[PDB]
Amino acid sequence: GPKFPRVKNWELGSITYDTLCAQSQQDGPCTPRRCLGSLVLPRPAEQLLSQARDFINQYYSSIKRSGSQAHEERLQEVEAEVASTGTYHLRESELVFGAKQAWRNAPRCVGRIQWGKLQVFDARDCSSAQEMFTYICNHIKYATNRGNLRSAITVFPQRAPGRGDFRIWNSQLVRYAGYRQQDGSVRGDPANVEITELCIQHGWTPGNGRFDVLPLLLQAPDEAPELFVLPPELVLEVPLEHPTLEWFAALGLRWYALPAVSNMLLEIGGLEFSAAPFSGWYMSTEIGTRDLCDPHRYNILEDVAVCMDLDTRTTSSLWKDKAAVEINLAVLHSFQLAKVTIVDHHAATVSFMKHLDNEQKARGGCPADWAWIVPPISGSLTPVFHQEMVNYILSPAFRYQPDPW
Amino acid sequence: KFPRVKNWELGSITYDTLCAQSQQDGPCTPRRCLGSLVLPRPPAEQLLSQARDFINQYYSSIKRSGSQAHEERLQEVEAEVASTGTYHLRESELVFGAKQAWRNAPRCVGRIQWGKLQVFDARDCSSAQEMFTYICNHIKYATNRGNLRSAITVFPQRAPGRGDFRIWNSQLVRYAGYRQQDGSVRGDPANVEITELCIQHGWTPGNGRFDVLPLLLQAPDEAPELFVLPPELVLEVPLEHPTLEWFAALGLRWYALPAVSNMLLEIGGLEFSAAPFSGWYMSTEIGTRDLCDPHRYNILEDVAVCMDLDTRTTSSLWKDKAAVEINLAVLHSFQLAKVTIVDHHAATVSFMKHLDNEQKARGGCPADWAWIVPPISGSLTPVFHQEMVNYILSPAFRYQPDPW
Ligand code: HEM
Ligand code: HEM
Ligand SMILES: Cc1cc(N)nc(CCc2cncc(CCc3cc(C)nc(N)c3)c2)c1
Ligand SMILES: Cc1cc(N)nc(CCc2cncc(CCc3cc(C)nc(N)c3)c2)c1
Ligand SMILES: C[C@H](O)[C@H](O)[C@H]1CNc2nc(N)[nH]c(=O)c2N1
Ligand SMILES: C[C@H](O)[C@H](O)[C@H]1CNc2nc(N)[nH]c(=O)c2N1
Ligand SMILES: [Zn+2]
Repeated sequence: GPKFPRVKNWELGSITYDTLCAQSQQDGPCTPRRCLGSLVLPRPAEQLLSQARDFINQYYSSIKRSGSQAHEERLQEVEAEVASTGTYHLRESELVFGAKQAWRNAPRCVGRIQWGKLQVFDARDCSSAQEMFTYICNHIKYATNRGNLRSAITVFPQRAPGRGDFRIWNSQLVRYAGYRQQDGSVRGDPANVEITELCIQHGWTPGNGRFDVLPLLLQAPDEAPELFVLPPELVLEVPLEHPTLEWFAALGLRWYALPAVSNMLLEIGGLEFSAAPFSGWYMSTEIGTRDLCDPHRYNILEDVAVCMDLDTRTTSSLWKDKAAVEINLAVLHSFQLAKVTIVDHHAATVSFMKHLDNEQKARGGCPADWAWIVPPISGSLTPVFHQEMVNYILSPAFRYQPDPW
Repeated sequence: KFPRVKNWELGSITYDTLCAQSQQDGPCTPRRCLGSLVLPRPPAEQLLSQARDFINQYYSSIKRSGSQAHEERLQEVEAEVASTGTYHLRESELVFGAKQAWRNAPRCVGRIQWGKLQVFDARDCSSAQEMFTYICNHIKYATNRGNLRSAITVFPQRAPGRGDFRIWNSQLVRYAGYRQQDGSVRGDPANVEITELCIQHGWTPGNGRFDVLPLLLQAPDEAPELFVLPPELVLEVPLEHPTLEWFAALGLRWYALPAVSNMLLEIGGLEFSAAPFSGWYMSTEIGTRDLCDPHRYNILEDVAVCMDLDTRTTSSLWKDKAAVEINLAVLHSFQLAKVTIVDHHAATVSFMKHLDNEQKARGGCPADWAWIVPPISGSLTPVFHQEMVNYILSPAFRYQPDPW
């Protein structure tokens, strides 16, 4: 009967309708002719104002003051600001709300049961690259909390008309260098070849390891980016070992504790925050499956399977599956032993199912990208595999933005 | 306009131009994507144009596009629709249509085999009885003593004046599921409803976890009839593990032949409501979904306990360990019984080759990422990293409502 997407869980036979998708003001890549849902990158005053009015309504709804004189006065204040300057500015509590709502709105994130618990650092007074460094360092210390990780975001000044952006050039606050070798191969993380190359061009003295922590390249408006080395005591790392396979420790593998995205745009009511790094804690499959096993990343699957003495000559020995499970167990075990927050793909997906149910009650649906929510190993072993999902763009949002170079 | 399609492992890019040939809307809109939904929510002129398009596709395929044989076949079809409201396919067109429907099937990872398909014309079938004989010959043929051969059997098309020929079973071979006094199911929990129907239409039911179901076959406007498949026609494979001796003692088994029998085959406007097809299993179907899904045989915990794993916490990854052993047991057992099977690494590698063949041949390949990517070890296969466009081309297989 309902004129909204029916959504089914094929494990439990249960049914919901997504009414929240009606709140979407922005088109994705799909059409009735063809589905483009698996694509990683989907291809003035009037416009800003309507987006602003909409965000302010969302704000006043959330504090249950919708229709009030405080609501109408804020609306009038927002338009009067746009009337004289072309832009406007958020109140502190509006920014806190917008930031949380952007995380809550992110279809690709499985960790959203935590959305209401986000420390928002307001860094809109920041006026130099040096100050950005200070702010970022404070973020890392706060977020890392000696292993007891805490979600946080730091928000730098918003994009301004005819004035350069605040930009963090790194895609993450903590990433390993990738050194292009004389024989075409790569030492370190092949994902990070360009940023490593760019850091060196900008005066970094590079190391020669597989796990060299990259420095930050930070850009303040209309200035060239400046280079900043993170003090090693600030960057918590976990040496990797396996609970039963004694040789795994001898591989000298390690990963950083803090996953912190530094290259996304945070959009709130039309306003664009080009520098706004955020951090959580890892799901173990991100490190153990993607980072360590992708053929275009550290690519350690064969090495590990050779040590495990598997038949790597034939696919049907399932050497890849076996090695990947051990690497994942080793990631989980090492983080546990070191007392660094981590969550396995089972607990995370179970917690995402709970989140789905909370959002069904609270908002009548939850935008979710199936291909990204299902983990890269043991897919159908998790409850999210059997759960249908509707994907749409709500604002506030994190958006991908082109590399600044 | 034309979507850019990228492989994120290799950095390679293609453009899908095939998608402009779609005549049938899918479930997505610019406002929201519904591509993860399993099942989302004719007058002369309209059949005539699907008919012409299909005949055009066929003469193009044999490089006689524009010949007199092509002209006269278009005239035949028009003449037949214009007087009867419908028409009939020549066997050769049927053969071409069946293969093309498989080619066009976005959820199928086995499409590298698309050109190699045995097609049995069963359109001269007039009774549940005759249906049974055809199904039995299909099975004998497809099974081929473990050396599996892809096959389809096509029963008489839908006609406006009457009910459909239908196979009630969703697959030709499936295991009974008996709902038990204490709320649990013996056998396959996915087959409870179809098992109950078989009993209501007079089957004496077994009581094991692996009792092969009888077929319920329906000729137009007649009650469905029951037929037991002769035990010797149903090749089954007992499951053992290469290294774990106690696995054999789980008493696990599975049948060789995956044969879909509830799907509708659409060719050139015509609809074939009963058109069962089969190939061979990819091991993750049995090892992961059939045995490990919690609403199926759900054996994960039993296996994990046999392996003496810590079941008390998710972080020991006991589910992932056991699943892999279960999948390995399936591959080993099929190889030992000399029954055709393919693992998900081999299958996805061959699907990648298929995408490249179709790019050159047709300028695209419709594909449903969520179905192509295996249910375990997704990103360890190359399809994970491949962007895919999904859309409906005809000829096509379609879902249809259960006949009851
Ligand atoms: C608390 C623990 C958290 C967990 C376990 C988690 C988990 C994940 C995972 C597994 C992904 C996909 C990663 C990939 O495959 O590359 C992801 C993506 C994402 N996460 Fe979360 N996250 C957490 C916290 C956060 C926070 C605090 C934010 C923002 C405030 C956030 C926002 C996002 C966004 C925007 C994406 C998509 C990014 C992109 O498309 O590149 N997450 N998250
Ligand atoms: C030759 C060996 C074949 C292999 C290894 C194979 C593999 C697969 C797999 C793994 C699936 C998804 C199954 C699931 O998750 O339920 C599938 C679906 C499908 N296959 Fe293939 N297949 C083969 C042959 C065929 C043939 C001969 C046809 C038709 C002539 C066909 C048509 C289809 C269709 C229409 C689907 C979608 C089924 C649905 O929506 O329920 N396949 N195949
Ligand atoms: C806060 C947070 C927590 C967590 N557990 N994981 C993440 C993911 C970080 C991450 C790491 N590596 C890669 C990506 C994807 C980057 C990315 C790349 C492209 C091309 N498009 C996008 N939309 C996104 C994200 C973030
Ligand atoms: C020809 C062929 C070869 C092969 N290896 N596997 C198959 C899979 C058969 C198969 C088994 N169990 C379940 C399904 C899906 C059934 C199914 C169920 C529903 C509700 N909607 C759908 N679209 C499909 C298909 C077919
Ligand atoms: C082509 C495909 O969309 C792409 O590889 C996606 C699939 N799902 C993913 N899911 C997550 N969480 N992270 C990813 O990087 C990807 N990659
Ligand atoms: C909800 C989700 O789309 C559904 O569980 C799909 C996911 N991918 C699948 N892929 C295959 N091959 N077979 C399936 O049954 C499913 N199930
Ligand atoms: Zn879509």
